[PDB]
Amino acid sequence: DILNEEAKIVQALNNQRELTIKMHELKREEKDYAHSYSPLFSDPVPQGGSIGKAPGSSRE
Amino acid sequence: TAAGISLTGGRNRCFSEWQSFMHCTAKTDAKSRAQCLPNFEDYMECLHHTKEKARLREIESVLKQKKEGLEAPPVKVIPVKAIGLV
Repeated sequence: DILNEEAKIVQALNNQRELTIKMHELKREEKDYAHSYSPLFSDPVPQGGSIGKAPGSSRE
Repeated sequence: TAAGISLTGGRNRCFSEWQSFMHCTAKTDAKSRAQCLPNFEDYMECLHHTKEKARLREIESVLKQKKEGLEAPPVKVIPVKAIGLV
């Protein structure tokens, strides 16, 4: 019984170690533009001013 | 934000280079992002004309080091009063 209890405690401690390493790795994963900056207007490409819009100024 | 808006409410002088670079950054990721280096280079070139100034320095150095004549259709400077004369 002593061995079983100690092993259960050690298993919970290893679970906590695994969780800590997992959160460390996830926090360092790069996020999508919607999640990191803007979830509704999700296109990073600007349009600029609309007044004298010149045919041929748009470039992909 | 007023980014991209010119002094007259249209698109600023370097908008096209910036928009193509933004298309690049939007399609790539952090690992691939260096693939967009030329676009950004072009953007900075438009902003500051550094390579253009270097190339002009080279051409002018070779021009002032020449005594041989130049035979090509030239550039002519006129007074503002003489726009359209003759």
